[PDB]
Amino acid sequence: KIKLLKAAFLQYCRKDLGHAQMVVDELFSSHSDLDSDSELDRAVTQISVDLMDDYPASIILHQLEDKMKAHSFLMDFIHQVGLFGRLGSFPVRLLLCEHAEKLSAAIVLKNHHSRLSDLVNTAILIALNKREYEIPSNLTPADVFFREVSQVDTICECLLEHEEQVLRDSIEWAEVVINVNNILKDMLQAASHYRQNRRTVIIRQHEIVLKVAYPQADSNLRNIVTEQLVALIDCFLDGYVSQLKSVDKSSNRERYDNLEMEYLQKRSDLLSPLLSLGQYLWAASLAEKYCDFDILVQMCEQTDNQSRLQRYMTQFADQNFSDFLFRWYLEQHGQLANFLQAHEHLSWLHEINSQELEKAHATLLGLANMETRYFAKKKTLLGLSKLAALASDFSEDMLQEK
Amino acid sequence: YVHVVEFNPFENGDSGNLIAYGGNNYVVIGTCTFQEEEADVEGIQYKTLRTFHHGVRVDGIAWSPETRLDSLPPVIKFCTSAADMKIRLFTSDLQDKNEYKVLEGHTDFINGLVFDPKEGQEIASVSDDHTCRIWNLEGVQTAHFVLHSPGMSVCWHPEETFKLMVAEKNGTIRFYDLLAQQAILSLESEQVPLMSAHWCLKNTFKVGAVAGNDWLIWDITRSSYPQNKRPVHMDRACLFRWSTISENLFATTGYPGKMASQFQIHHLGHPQPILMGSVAVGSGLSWHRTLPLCVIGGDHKLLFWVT
Amino acid sequence: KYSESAGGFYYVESGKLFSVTRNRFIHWKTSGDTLELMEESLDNLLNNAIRLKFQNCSVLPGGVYVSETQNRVIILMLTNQTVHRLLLPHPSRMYRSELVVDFTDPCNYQLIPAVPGISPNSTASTAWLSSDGEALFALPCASGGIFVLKLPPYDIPGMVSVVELKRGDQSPSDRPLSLAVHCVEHDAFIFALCQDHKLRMWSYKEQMCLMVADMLEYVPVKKDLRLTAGTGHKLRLAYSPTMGLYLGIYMHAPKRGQFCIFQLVSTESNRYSLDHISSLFTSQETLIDFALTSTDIWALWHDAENQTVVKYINFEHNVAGQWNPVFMQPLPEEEIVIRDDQDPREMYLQSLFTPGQFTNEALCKALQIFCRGTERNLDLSWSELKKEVTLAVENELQGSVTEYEFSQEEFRNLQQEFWCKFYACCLQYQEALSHPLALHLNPHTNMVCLLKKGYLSFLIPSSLVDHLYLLPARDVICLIKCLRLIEESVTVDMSVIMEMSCYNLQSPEKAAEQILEDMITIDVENVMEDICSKLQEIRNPIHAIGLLIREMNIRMNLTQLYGSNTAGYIVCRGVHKIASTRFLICRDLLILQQLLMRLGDAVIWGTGQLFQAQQDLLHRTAPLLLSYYLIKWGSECLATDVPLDTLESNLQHLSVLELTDSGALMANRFVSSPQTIVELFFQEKPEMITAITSYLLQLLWPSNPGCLFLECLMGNCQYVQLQDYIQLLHPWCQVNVGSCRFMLGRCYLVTGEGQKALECFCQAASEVGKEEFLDRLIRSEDGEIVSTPRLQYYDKVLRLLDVIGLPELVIQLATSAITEAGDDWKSQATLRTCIFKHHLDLGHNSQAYEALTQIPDSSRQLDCLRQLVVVLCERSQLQDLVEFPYVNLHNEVVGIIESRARAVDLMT
Repeated sequence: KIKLLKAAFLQYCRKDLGHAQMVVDELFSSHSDLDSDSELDRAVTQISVDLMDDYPASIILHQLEDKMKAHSFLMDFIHQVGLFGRLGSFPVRLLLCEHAEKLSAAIVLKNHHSRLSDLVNTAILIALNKREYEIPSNLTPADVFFREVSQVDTICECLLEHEEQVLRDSIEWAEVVINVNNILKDMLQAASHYRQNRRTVIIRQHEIVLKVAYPQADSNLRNIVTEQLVALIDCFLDGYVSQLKSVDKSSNRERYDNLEMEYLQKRSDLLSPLLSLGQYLWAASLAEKYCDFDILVQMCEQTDNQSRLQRYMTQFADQNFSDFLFRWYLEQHGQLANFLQAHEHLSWLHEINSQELEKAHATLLGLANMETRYFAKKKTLLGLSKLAALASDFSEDMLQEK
Repeated sequence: YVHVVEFNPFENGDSGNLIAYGGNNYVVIGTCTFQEEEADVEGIQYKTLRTFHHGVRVDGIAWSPETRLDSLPPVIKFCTSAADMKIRLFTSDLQDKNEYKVLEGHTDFINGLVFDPKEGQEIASVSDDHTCRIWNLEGVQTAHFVLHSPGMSVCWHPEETFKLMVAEKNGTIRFYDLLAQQAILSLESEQVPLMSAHWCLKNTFKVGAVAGNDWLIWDITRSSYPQNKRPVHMDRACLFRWSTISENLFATTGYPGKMASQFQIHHLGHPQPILMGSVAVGSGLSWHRTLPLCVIGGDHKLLFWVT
Repeated sequence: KYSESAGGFYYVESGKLFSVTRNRFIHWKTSGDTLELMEESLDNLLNNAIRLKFQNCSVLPGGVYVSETQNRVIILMLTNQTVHRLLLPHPSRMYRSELVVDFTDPCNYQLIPAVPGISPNSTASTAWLSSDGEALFALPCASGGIFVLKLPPYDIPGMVSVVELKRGDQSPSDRPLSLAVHCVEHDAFIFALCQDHKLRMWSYKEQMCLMVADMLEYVPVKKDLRLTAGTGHKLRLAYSPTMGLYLGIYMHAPKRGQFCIFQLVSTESNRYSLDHISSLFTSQETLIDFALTSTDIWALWHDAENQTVVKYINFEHNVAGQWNPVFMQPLPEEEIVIRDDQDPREMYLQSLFTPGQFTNEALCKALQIFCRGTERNLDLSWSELKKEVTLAVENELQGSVTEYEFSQEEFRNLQQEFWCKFYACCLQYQEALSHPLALHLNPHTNMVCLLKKGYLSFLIPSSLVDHLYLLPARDVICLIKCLRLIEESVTVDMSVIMEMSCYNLQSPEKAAEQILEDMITIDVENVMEDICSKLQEIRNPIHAIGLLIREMNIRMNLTQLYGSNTAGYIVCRGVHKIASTRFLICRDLLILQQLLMRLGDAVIWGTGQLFQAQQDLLHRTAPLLLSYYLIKWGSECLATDVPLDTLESNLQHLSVLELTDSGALMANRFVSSPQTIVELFFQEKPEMITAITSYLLQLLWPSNPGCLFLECLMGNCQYVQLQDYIQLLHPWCQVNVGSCRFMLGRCYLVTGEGQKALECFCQAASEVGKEEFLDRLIRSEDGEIVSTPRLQYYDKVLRLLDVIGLPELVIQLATSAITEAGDDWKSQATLRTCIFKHHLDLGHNSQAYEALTQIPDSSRQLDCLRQLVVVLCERSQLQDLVEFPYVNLHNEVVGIIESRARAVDLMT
């Protein structure tokens, strides 16, 4: 209730100077509590989340640095006493502290690069949610916006999309769409770089990836090369986040894991189709970031004349040839693609080219046995099988049997 | 609600491409045809045939095995649920309503309904008034039967008209019969509320999900195999088993903090697989008869993704 | 190891009270392998169980090693010849908080005299016999020595100088059997009885015997030519009690059984040091303990067959404590398999959890039934205990099969046999562990408290229902007894059917002539004529029954409040028992009324009771049915799940909300999925007066309060927790209450069922509201200077759908509200504007141009038309908005063109 939150928050302020008074409050609370992992464990997590969210919401840089410095000291005092668990994530609202730290790290990076468009976007996002106070404080929202970083990131795409309609896109107008993408990438990288030292968010990235692809068809080569890096860096982070979210739940409930796998595979195939018309250097980076979706790599290594790429991507993997053959059978460079696809039915030529007389003879015999609607074709297949068996250097008994 | 005619394409084999979508007005009907387009993306397109009229909100949908298709005419017989706490079961042809549905006998709000086909028209409903209605329409008028048992999701067993299943709101799964009354009664997780308890496609198992992502399987053909796993998120719309794989089930969800809903595919032995993941809330979902396409009904449209 | 795990060697219960501010501080303690202590006062809400581990349990002489001073918490024990001294604050610091940290020295064990096997072992400890109870402590050896240890504290907290002071004799005949302690005019006056039948009064100042009295009680008396040597020696127990300023003593006198009542008044003067003006009473002997209180002497007895017998002797020259005790009634050998409660383990669990007497016995039985894995007390929480027991019982009974099927007949028999074996084991494990020990009274609460062995109980007088259910101008007695005897002879299936029929008669009731046709399925023959012949030979019957029922509506006098744990649990148990008794009485009355006026589905057999012969019983059956429903709801409600812990003053203090180990550990008030009954007792001697009296008056009242108490209780419980049981409580309640529909809608919306919540809110939107649940709709309906039936709710739903993000549902609601306009008032423009806004926000079809041209042709509302045109132009509809504007008027089109042409911002 309200008595536990007012008591747990008072002991954290006095723990920075002493330790004997804060250790007596946890031992008595652990004995007075019900000590149950059903409903009693959710009461401590709800108070901890409220105490952690209040520290981040209280000199714009100094105020943001003080909250980030005070939030890190609260995690050590709770871990030294314990507070040995109390996990209450579930849906929407241990992961709460990480999310709060990521939000505090992403909110501090946006304040250092304050510009004319960023301030206008922040004001438009603050005015669209609620009303601001008329008594000075022209910021207009810092403590109330740092705790909810998902609202500022989702509303940033609406401000740039409104100005792009009246921009007549033209040279100087293309920099405004790249400045927001660079800021978004820098804010997303800060939340991912801080974790290693321990529906609304994906829509803003999916819309940005689609809007950045339309502006590359009427811009300079340098601008198109610079705008494609932010989209690739965002896609590599989104794929990593999806893999981390999917690898955190398994064993039981296989239906959810099977449903999420299809959604994760469909999102990677759509982004690889839009990037195939531009530079081919992003495919290797995407494959190194996310070790999945080999159909895109197999198509990139087949559409061009890079014969060594298919072998390099197969010798440094795990069971890549079996997947490449299955992808080729289900679909210079043209000759290599035809030889890779020739595995079933018409495989005698491939077996003869790959030095396999016995395999070619077996394939010809199988084709002649399966065929039953062309006497000329059945005779030609039998003749080819006989020629392959005569040319093969096998045993005398096998040759006589053939 | 959105549910395809899985029984018509199995126990009969006629109207397999029919898909009912009950909304606030009435219930629309769709057709799933296999056109060209692309075989790697989706080789099954959805075509809106006709839409019937009623005037009341339909909370559920359950087709029977008496549906046929002759030339352009199509006789259907599905059991829905009116908004006035009732379980209607009319039989219209194509788009015109040839018969009405006099549903009266539910004391509280209904929760689930089903329809079977043995000697005429057997329908089993379940309300919140601790009563399990069993309407049977034979040749001599009809026969009403009520039993003091709480239900939430009643479903008949496959290839067994004399057996049925009923899942209570407190976590009790009773398997009653039409002659020996109740026979067995199971119980899953009693600490949280239950969702549903439907059988598998092999007509020999009974999978029961809960509201707190607590699923339990009890296959009788696997020498009494009692598996129990847990999903990723909570399943508000229970779960839907596959028509070919008995160890596979799909359960939708809805994260309100990220404004994105995902449908994880639960499987015994496999890992967490989320093939479906839209940015909107899903009202219902149903698998096709080919075990490859998923007809997920949203709040304003209906998608058809193929895995 | 199962029978020697729990039991307890003795039981001690202290309790001091100040004569300045009336400070109450009561606490209970238990013995056994570890020193346990729990807070069980009656004043101070949040408590916790304390368990102090020892080295050798409680090695002493027998029932000693149990002393407590007036301060909290000063305790003194003696285990393995080692006197201990625990000083901590278990009343408003350690026990009041949930912390388990202590930065002070509480334990301070010391050895005053040489207490050993070959030297002088103690036999009776009495720390309150000296002056300072928190410093000095007297002890009595078996050889007649009365030692003391005055441990006065110095300047530093912890160190103390113990003053060794002993006064031994030289013979074994001066050994004290039981010493007493009392304070008279702020002076320590100890009174002990030696083994040589000599009552010696010792003082704490001079440390010597001040008075001495001789008592001849050792000569060989003969009764009916039978020489009996009076050498009766009891094991510990108590032979001297106290109340305030005087003390009492009694002698068993061999095997006579007459006891005594020698209450000696010890005045503090210089001419009468000891005076006794009392002989002996005719009551039984106190083999356990005896607590005297002014004129009432509460005695406790215990036999050799683990059977206790409490009896009160109030010396008031009028009436004493006449009370009869009940034995063990086995009610688990009857099989039942009807409707309502199906399955097999659920009914057994519900029958076992309806008792509320065994705690560790069930856990011990479950651990012993599951071999190869018997651990310790690792259960902790009681929420998963039932699931673990069910999983252990389901994995032990193998189901026999046959020919591709499952033999249910053998499985049911095996389950019944397992349940019977578990019940027998639970009854055998609790019969040898639940027995009396001692009894102590408190001066602050002034209530007769009892202390057993692991089961804290209390003594209360017999009420009206308890005296009427015992089957023991003066009528309405024989008929009620016959009705109760006829109702008690029914089977379990008939009772289950009656309960299932009464549970479904809450909302859609049908109280008519249908109970006689349903209660006649018990194959009754010669049982109805005998009742009819007795009912037909009575003059005034209904008029007497109504007067007897009115004299019984309970009414309270001076209402009070409380706030504890054990007292609250006892009050809840008493309220549940009273509700069960009331439900049984109502069922018996209904059965009697159905058997008397059964008619028989005939006109000639029914016209005899409707020919103006009596005064009917419509309102008599309606209040009886309401009371029966309330009693059934109270019996269905358990006793945990409280609400708030706001202890104010009189008739305002609430009970403890939590006071448990965790959320899943049902220790006092934690389980909320199957309880919700403690809040009604907390929001409304103190089980005798007036916590139970207020609850009884609130449950018996109907038209005086104006509303149902169940709806108010549900609304008060929904504000805290118990969200899982709220959906089950709202579905079985009446629909006649105004707040019941709102509570049901809130429970349906908080659980996820949006359709049920919408259906419940749409059916109540045409009447009144539920504060913020319909204040906006009420304001919107009042702003139109009218009262819409189905238009205001539709407009509110459309506004809520448009303000969220929907477009088709809001447009449909606006169209429905515009079509259903039965008011025909001047405020019809609000619906038209909403419909136009919905059509402009959605679009899709070309029907949006019809409303814009109609709203602008009736009045001067061009702003809505301009907004709709702007929305249609911004929604990418250049090829559709040009053709839709030609079908409207010319003036409106010209105005729209003039409003759209005024654009000072040119973009792409």
